[PDB]
Amino acid sequence: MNWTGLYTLLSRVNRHSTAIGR
Repeated sequence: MNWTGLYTLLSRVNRHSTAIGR
């Protein structure tokens, strides 16, 4: 269960890594 950021971070939890074309 990975989250530890849906309460005191939310907008501070970079969803996954940087996007990439391919």
